[PDB]
Amino acid sequence: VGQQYSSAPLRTVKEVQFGLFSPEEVRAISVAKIRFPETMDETQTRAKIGGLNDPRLGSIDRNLKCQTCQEGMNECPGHFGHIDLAKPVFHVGFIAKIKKVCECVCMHCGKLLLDEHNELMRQALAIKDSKKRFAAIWTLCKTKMVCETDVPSEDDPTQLVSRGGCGNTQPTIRKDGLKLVGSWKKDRDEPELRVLSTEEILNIFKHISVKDFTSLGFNEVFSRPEWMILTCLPVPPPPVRPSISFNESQRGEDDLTFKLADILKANISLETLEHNGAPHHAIEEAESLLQFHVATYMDNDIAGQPQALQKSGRPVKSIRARLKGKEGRIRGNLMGKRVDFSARTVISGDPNLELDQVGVPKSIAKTLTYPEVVTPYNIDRLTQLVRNGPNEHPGAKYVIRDSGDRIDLRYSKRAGDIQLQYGWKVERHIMDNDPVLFNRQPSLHKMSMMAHRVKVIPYSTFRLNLSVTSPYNADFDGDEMNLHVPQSEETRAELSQLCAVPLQIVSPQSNKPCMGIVQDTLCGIRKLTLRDTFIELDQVLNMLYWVPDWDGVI
Amino acid sequence: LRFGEMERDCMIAHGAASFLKERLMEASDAFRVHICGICGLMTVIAKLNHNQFECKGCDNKIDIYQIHIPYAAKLLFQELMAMNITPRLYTDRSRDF
Amino acid sequence: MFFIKDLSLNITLHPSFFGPRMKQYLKTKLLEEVEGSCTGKFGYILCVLDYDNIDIQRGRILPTDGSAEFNVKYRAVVFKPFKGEVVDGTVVSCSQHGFEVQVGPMKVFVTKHLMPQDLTFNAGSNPPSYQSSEDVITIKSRIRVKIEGCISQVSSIHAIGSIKEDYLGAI
Amino acid sequence: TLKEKAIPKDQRATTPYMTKYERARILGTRALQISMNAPVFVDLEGETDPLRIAMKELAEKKIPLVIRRYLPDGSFEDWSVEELIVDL
Amino acid sequence: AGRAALYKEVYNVIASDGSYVNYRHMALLVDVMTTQGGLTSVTRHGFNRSNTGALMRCSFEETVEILFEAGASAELDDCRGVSENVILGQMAPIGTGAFDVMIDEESLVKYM
Amino acid sequence: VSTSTFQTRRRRLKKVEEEENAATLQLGQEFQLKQINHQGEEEELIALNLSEARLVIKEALVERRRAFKRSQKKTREKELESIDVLLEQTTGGNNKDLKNTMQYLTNFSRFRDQETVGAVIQLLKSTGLHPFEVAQLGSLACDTADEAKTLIPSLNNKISDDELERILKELSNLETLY
Amino acid sequence: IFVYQNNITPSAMKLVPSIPPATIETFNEAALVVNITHHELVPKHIRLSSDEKRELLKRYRLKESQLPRIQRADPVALYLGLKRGEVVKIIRKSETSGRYASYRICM
Amino acid sequence: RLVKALEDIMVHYDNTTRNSLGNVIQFIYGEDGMDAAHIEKQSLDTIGGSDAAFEKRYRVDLLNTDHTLDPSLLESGSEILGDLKLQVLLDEEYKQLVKDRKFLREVFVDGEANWPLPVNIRRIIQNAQQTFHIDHTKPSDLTIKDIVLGVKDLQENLLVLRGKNEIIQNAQRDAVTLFCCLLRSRLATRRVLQEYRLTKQAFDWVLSNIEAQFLRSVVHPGEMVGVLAAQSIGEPATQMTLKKVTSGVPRLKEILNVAKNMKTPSLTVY
RNA sequence: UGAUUCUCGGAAUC
Ligand SMILES: [Mg+2]
Ligand SMILES: [Zn+2]
Ligand SMILES: [Zn+2]
Ligand SMILES: [Zn+2]
Repeated sequence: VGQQYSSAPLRTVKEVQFGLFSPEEVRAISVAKIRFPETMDETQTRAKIGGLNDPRLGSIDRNLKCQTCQEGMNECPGHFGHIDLAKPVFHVGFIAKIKKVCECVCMHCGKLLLDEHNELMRQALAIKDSKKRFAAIWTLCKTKMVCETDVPSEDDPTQLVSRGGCGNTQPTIRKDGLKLVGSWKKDRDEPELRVLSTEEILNIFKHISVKDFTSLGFNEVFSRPEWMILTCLPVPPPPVRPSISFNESQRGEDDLTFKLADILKANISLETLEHNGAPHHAIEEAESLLQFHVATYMDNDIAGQPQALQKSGRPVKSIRARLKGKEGRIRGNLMGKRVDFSARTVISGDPNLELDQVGVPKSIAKTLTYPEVVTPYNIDRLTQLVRNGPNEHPGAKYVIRDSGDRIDLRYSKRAGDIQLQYGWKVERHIMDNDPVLFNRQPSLHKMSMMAHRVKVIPYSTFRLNLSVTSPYNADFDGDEMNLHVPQSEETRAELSQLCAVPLQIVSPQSNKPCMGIVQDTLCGIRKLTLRDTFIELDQVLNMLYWVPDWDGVI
Repeated sequence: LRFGEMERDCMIAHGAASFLKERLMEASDAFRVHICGICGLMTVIAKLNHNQFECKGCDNKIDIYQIHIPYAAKLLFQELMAMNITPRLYTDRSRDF
Repeated sequence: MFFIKDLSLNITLHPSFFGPRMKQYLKTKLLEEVEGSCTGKFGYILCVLDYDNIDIQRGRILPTDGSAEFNVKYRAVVFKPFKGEVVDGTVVSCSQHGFEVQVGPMKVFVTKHLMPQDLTFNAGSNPPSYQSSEDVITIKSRIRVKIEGCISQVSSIHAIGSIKEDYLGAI
Repeated sequence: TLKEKAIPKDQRATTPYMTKYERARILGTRALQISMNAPVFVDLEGETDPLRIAMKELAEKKIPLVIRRYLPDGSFEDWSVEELIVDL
Repeated sequence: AGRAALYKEVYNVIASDGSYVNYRHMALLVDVMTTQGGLTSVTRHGFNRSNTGALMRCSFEETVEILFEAGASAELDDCRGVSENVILGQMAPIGTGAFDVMIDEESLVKYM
Repeated sequence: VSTSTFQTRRRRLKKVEEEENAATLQLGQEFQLKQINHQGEEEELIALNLSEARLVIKEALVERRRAFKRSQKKTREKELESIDVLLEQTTGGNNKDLKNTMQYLTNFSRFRDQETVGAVIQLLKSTGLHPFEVAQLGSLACDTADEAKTLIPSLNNKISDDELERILKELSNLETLY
Repeated sequence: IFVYQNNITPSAMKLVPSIPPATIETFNEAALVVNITHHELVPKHIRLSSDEKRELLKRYRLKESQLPRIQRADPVALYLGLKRGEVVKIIRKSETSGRYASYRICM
Repeated sequence: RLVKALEDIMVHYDNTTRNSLGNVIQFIYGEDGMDAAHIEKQSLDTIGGSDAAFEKRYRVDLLNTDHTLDPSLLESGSEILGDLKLQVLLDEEYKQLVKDRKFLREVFVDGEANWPLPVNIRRIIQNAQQTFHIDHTKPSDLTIKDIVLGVKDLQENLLVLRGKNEIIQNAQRDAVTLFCCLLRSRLATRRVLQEYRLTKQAFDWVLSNIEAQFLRSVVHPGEMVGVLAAQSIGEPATQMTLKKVTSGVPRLKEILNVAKNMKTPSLTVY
């Protein structure tokens, strides 16, 4: 899967170390600068300016190039770029914490506001639990607003011991849009309000003690508070924000590929004001802009309304939106995907299929396939299916040799030729008795998905046995059902050995069978029973011939 | 056709491990990326031809693994990175337990 | 200098060879993928000692194809030069920029300016050589060099060494 | 750690029987190998289906496999098809 | 005695229907809710805040928000969770994969 | 695929302390004085000096030709030819390195007996000296305590000049002829 | 053990944990009128020695934290007077098997 | 929700129910270790009935003319009457069947004697019947020692947990306890010989099966119980198409949320 | 709910 051999050893993931990016690593990683805000056009001349997407980064147009990394599109994951911001911005999401953190430490010096010296504090420092430590720490020191230089130790409340210094009063803080402000109280009166410049906050976080990081739910290696503020900006590669070219002389740039363009724009304009006629505070009207676009690009569904609508009224899917539950990467593309080797049509009952059988129309049997591996046990049966072509029923449509290459049976000028080679794989049609998984959504049972024996049949319906009805909880009032075809010898095994219908007969949810006899067969079995009911020879002979296991003894 | 959440749930109940894994992978995404044996990232600049592997920044060429994951997952990670979050991929356990 | 380090390699065996003489094909392939190797972290893998008692342990079966993977623990003889090490070998090639001596599987080269001045380069010689007051160095001539630096690469390790100190030269 | 994570053949606690998951998986796995052109350890009395052969190999307990039963804490127990009783 | 009520109550909700569930299930749930300490709710408020991995709690209601403070707190994930491996594309420690299988080269010579 | 060593060091992201290599007895972290044996026990690094190595090799290279035939049923310029065969019978043949390792290792060898090389080892191994030095002293012909303490600069203070000289004498003695 | 009638002044109670080793507990009258332990619904619990506990762990291959917990302020926890770290063994009836053995550590 | 809440839960190889951290949720899945699929509502005869009817059914007195087994039942009948060494095992049994009666009246205060239990004994005997064509006429050939000793012997193999120690081996008795009672309830001497005339062979067979049938009814380590238990409750919830309290569906919602202000707070005091 | 078909919103089905 992925195609092409790689001398790289392969292993399975066993741990996920979460963290935040270090502005430096962002550069280390980056393979492209990204200084231009445009797409390409070397002055209309189609290509890609060493500016945005592909200044070395991933590619488009079906061209190997990817910093010789070649491979061309398929095989080449994207290659992150970066973009040196002009001034430090918050991280739309971390803002709540960047804040709560400030209320836990003081400015000017940058150290805790409660040492082992304060007792109610010690207790919180024993709570081994990054989440509940930082959740007790905050509740304690959010109240004390003065960087105490001397406190009464484990002795007399008369003897004052010392530690750090500079009691500079601590301003309480509150949130407003994408900025943090606080008031400093002076006695004698009246407050003093000022905005906390990012550059300032960031600074106070760098100084924070290495053991302070820790005590406050962080990690010296992976996530240092000083990283919740963005210096350098990782620029996702094409495959994350693919374009969509409508042939050639047409655009199609993704949504994301735009906010970068905007973030990039509102950045270059900022710098051009810090090295030119700097009307000082006509910049924070264009700096508050960068804080915005780089807030949006990640999250667009905030409290302080301004939706940042693309030119058209369309909201603009933020990165967060892509992941957000249901229909989104996590719940939509990873916890549940669309799969191949599946089929769905209309179900109809048929009192002529063993419980575990399931009728598959020839149409579908000739569409769905199963990779069999050319073994001397079937080299014959297989060369037959292969010659049979992909049109007659018992046949096949694809033969794949060791040299990882697929021969298309319905075109290949050698379709009728071909001798097979042990080890080759021949994709054949689903044949009578190929364990399959059948089911009917909404699935809330172990039972809603069972393994059946394939029974190819004419007419376009999934012909299931009656008694296996109630388990899927279906009827034929125009109902549909899904069928999935196993793909590895060991897979079928799992279906046939645990999933098979005959196994699901006694249900563990009520420690009693879950399939019985219904409708006709039920109704008729009562009539046929009665003392009153009698049957004569000529017919009691046809009935005996109908029980397949009849010992031949009238 | 879709093998959405609820479909998963049933297979998990059945205990049909291999199969579930097979629907999600071989019959869908299934992709092969490269990782740094050091920083659990996808930086890895494998030219898979002249065997060259590198990964400057972490600066490697000797410790590099290859893994199989759903392309939608490779994507999940890449998206998280662009939001400045680091999802590490480690091929061995160290926390124990 | 030479070493005997304890190593272990992971081989993935295809179901095909799951026969009776497996232990055999396992070993055999170990030897095809080790003896002759070259890492910057182990240098030159030269030979696996104690063939008879190589440990295979139980291999586990990967889960999509039958392939079973064994973590073969072994022991063998290696040699990776070092900077500030002193070894002697036989010169092979030699030009206007110096000669290249051959200590074992490796090849150490010496700059025309990393030797002594009273030692020049003789072009009109056959075979090419370097003359001195009393010394004459060419092809077969046995030297004794001091390895100044190492540069690992591909499946070989080269290094430059000097003969400007004392007790370094011919023998 | 562990040879320390490997409980001895003695002192073994787990069920002397094979779990349906194990059985299901051994058969599966073996089939997948028999299908891969692996060696067959029984007399194919004319059989030609792998998952079939596996059911036979598993019926004379001539399957060269070993199940490693991990415990909630890492330490594990090792059992072979040969040992495990196949009631089911 | 609380668990006793919680269970008794949940049972009386399935019973007022005239249906039937075998103790064990109602018990397991009544227990998952109880063990931790008191009455852990089955909502984004309770259970989805425990020590379970990030990627797991992640696939249910809080998604991004959870992932965020999961890299901020430099969390580590065992990959012991079902969800974990589903996202990764690896067989999960479930029934079929609750163990490992190995060719005992030893017995593989006694069979011939 | 590659090959690992018996020692699981926990490389937590910051891979930036790659010390240098010098006969300051500072060899890559891979060859510390204390390394780990497969048995799981600690064991002193294994330092082979030319010739003593030619024997280790030749020994296993031979006892291999033996176990390569158990399952087959079902003088200087002279050893140059005798070892060229033991290769083309128990080697890959394409291991052009080992061919060169045995020539070099068979030419510059300082001994011929597993007895002689045994005494050399017994002798040198009562110094308290590091296995790398111990090695070097066995493969490099030294006459002076100055030629020694200069071609193996890690010695300098570890052993008096006379001592090392006595031992230097004893070597040129056991030093088998040609 | 102290039994207050209507309440103890918040000035008073902040003097309990200040004389170690020995410890003290506050109970209300109206909260001891009836014994909760005698309730149809409450199963009998039992303390465990630092022996029977260090054993329970080793016998199930458990790390202290994987054990079902019981509130320090739990009605019953106070009745027996548990302590952060101690282990109770709860034995109750069961419609599946006569009796069931469950353990609760204390947080 | 119920599903995402119990995903990770499964019976581990030790027979404990844990999750992804490995936190013990139940020490023995279902307080008995039995797979739901192998259970049928059996009846504990030991509970129901009057104290009088009980004696007439399980009491055997070898020291009495009218309370001994009639020699028409056992082969070694007459030659057994009065024996004192037998009346010790015969009484040792009875003291147990009565300790049982008291125990069951403490777990099931209702008196409901019908509960789900592994291994259907009612049938297992019936099949024993007509499998050995046993005639309700002629006498058995089981010694009293044959019966009571083999019964106490069976309980030794009904292993749920294996453990090589006290803590574990103690849980064993626990998880089995309830079953056993039912087992002694149907394999008491009087019953075995008078109710269902078994032979020596018939018996040794019924025993062998109960044992085998039991070990099959144990839960398999690997069973993803959580998800199972999850669905099993959330499904009979979609089949809910609807003395004046808070009904069902809205109630269930109420419960799982652990809501403080429930519509009906009520409270029954006896 | 979940899924499907429709044609980024609307429609449909059980
Ligand atoms: Mg319908
Ligand atoms: Zn590329
Ligand atoms: Zn300060
Ligand atoms: Zn890296």
